[PDB]
Amino acid sequence: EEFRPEMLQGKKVIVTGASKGIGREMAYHLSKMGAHVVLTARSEEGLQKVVSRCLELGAASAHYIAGTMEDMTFAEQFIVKAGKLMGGLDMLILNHITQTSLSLFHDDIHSVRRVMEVNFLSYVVMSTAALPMLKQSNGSIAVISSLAGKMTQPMIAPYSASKFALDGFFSTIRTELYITKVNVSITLCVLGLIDTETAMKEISGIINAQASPKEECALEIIKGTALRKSEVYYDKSPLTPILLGNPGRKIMEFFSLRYYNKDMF
Amino acid sequence: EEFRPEMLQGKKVIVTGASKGIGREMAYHLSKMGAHVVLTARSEEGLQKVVSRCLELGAASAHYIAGTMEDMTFAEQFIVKAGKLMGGLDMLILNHITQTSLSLFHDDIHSVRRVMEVNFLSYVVMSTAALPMLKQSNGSIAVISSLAGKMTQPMIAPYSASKFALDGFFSTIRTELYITKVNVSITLCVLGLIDTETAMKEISGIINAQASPKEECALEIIKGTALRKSEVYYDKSPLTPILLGNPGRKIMEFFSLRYYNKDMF
Ligand SMILES: NC(=O)c1ccc[n+]([C@@H]2O[C@H](COP(=O)([O-])OP(=O)(O)OC[C@H]3O[C@@H](n4cnc5c(N)ncnc54)[C@H](OP(=O)(O)O)[C@@H]3O)[C@@H](O)[C@H]2O)c1
Ligand SMILES: NC(=O)c1ccc[n+]([C@@H]2O[C@H](COP(=O)([O-])OP(=O)(O)OC[C@H]3O[C@@H](n4cnc5c(N)ncnc54)[C@H](OP(=O)(O)O)[C@@H]3O)[C@@H](O)[C@H]2O)c1
Ligand SMILES: CC(C)(O)c1cccn2c(C3(c4ccc(Cl)cc4)CC3)nnc12
Ligand SMILES: CC(C)(O)c1cccn2c(C3(c4ccc(Cl)cc4)CC3)nnc12
Ligand SMILES: CC(C)(O)c1cccn2c(C3(c4ccc(Cl)cc4)CC3)nnc12
Ligand SMILES: CC(C)(O)c1cccn2c(C3(c4ccc(Cl)cc4)CC3)nnc12
Repeated sequence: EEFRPEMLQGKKVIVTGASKGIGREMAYHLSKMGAHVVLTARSEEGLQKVVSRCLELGAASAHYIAGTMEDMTFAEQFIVKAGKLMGGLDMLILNHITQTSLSLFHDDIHSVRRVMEVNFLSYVVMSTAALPMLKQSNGSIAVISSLAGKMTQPMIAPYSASKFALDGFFSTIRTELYITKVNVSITLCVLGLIDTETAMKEISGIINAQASPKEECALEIIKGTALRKSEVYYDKSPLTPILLGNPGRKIMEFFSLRYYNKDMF
Repeated sequence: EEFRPEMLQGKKVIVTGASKGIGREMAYHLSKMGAHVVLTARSEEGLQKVVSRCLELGAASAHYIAGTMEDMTFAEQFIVKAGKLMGGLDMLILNHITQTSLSLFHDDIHSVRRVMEVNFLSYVVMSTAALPMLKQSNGSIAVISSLAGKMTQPMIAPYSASKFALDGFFSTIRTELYITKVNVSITLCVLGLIDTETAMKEISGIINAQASPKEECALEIIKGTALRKSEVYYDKSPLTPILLGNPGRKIMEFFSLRYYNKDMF
């Protein structure tokens, strides 16, 4: 099956971490496709600015609810509100991350808790809150991850821990939805280094690799999620999906189901 | 190189979750090898019983400090105390897990938080607290994981999330120790189904797979950690380490270091 921008015309989409970077670009692409969009981040001003441009780009409707994903009550309330604002949900885009700087791990335990809370726990809170709505529309979740969520690199231990945690959790949920015959798709988006100002600022003088453009990245996520793919790899090397693909895991995953009591689902 | 039980004679070892299952078996094996051992779990009574048998089995010294790994201050204090009790640390065995039952994920954010806190955060708290001592003895950490920490299955989403998180974190730490020329080894132990009373009581009527013996399991962990292996796979099928090994990840991990400023380490 091939992608059509028509697939997102009139769809009700949530985009977290939408005030800058990849999130803002997804907001923009979704608007040009004519979707109903509800955006979130902490910066009320930044969200206001992107909602304006969204309406201008051709968004069916554009809403925002500012807040921190450090608060689990906020994370779940946000979904309920957004769902009411659009009268449903077709696609949930879990994209925000808490701030992290490249550092050889030393003793920041409070940073590690904040990373797990924002980058991991909030995503499970929101997916659980959005699932009844998504079950109705036969919807989709896009879980934004990284190469650091499939492999390891120095100076990003807490971050890598959170992206790995998302893979572990959402891959279990995906399998669970499939075996219970629930038509809700889960797309884990494995991203390489991207053009975002925050990313580029963070790596400066530490990492030398070339970054991919944020606009193309945002579109590849949307396309992949719309096409209901389990995984999307977006990175400069075409070797990355073959190297990180892990068909061995896929074989083990399929074969292991033979030991489960089918009555459980 | 090949393993000798002499390698653990007089070594100062910490074993978490040592009142039953694999932890108690590791305690026993370590005692028979003549090591100094400090054990922890919540049950003060259970720890007392295993310390008695440890002394009887031939332990150089055997101590215990009861408590919950839900408390991060306890987790950190425990390491400090245990290190003082033995006058050093040669091997840290992170094994405890919070209680989890096989269930298709519904909700229970509070359970997910507890799982991440106990199964993941406490391990990072303890490894950070033990690292100065381990740096001195050119020591080792054994991080106990599962097949569910390398691949996915139904009904164990929070648990799988925590084991995946450990891989993400500790693989970063391992690489960091190597590049900073610090001779501390990290052994991730990927375990299949083990015949613990707790494991067999959870999979009953749900899962039909054969379990491996806990005594052999405990010894394979100790052997692997002593031999300073990055990963130990212990499971009934000899296919498991080939299927879950992911050499592609290993290739990308090595090659990607070419982009880091070597001056950072
Ligand atoms: N850029 C890359 O090179 C790269 C590489 C691989 C993967 N990724 C993944 O791509 C996604 C987007 O990354 P990006 O580089 O575009 O990020 P970015 O420019 O820093 O944007 C992060 C977004 O999250 C929001 N946010 C930050 N803290 C928050 C909090 N406490 N609660 C709620 N929202 C919060 C930010 O807005 P506020 O500050 O206003 O709240 C912002 O809109 C992430 O999931 C990241 O893991 C990025
Ligand atoms: N058994 C298997 O089939 C299997 C398979 C794959 C991997 N594994 C891994 O193997 C390791 C050992 O598992 P097991 O089956 O031997 O477990 P087990 O029999 O349930 O023992 C868990 C241990 O952790 C302690 N513990 C529980 N809650 C705790 C808490 N809040 N704070 C501190 N300690 C706590 C328990 O004692 P208290 O209750 O007295 O605190 C007990 O000593 C785990 O890391 C597990 O992930 C096991
Ligand atoms: C995933 C990949 C390609 O391996 C990767 C490597 C290095 C940096 N990456 C980042 C940023 C980041 C992450 C974590 C922290 Cl602590 C700081 C900044 C720059 C945004 N996102 N992905 C990557
Ligand atoms: C790792 C492996 C082989 O895929 C696996 C499959 C199934 C059960 N496993 C378990 C137990 C467990 C785990 C999580 C919860 Cl919620 C409950 C009970 C039985 C102990 N440990 N590992 C496994
Ligand atoms: C059912 C359970 C416990 O969740 C499970 C998970 C993962 C592996 N399991 C296996 C083995 C296996 C299966 C298929 C292949 Cl191709 C290879 C090896 C190790 C024997 N048996 N049961 C399981
Ligand atoms: C340095 C950084 C950002 O952490 C990083 C992490 C992971 C992959 N990276 C790559 C690519 C690559 C490298 C080696 C091979 Cl064999 C294949 C593909 C994708 C181009 N370039 N930089 C990185």
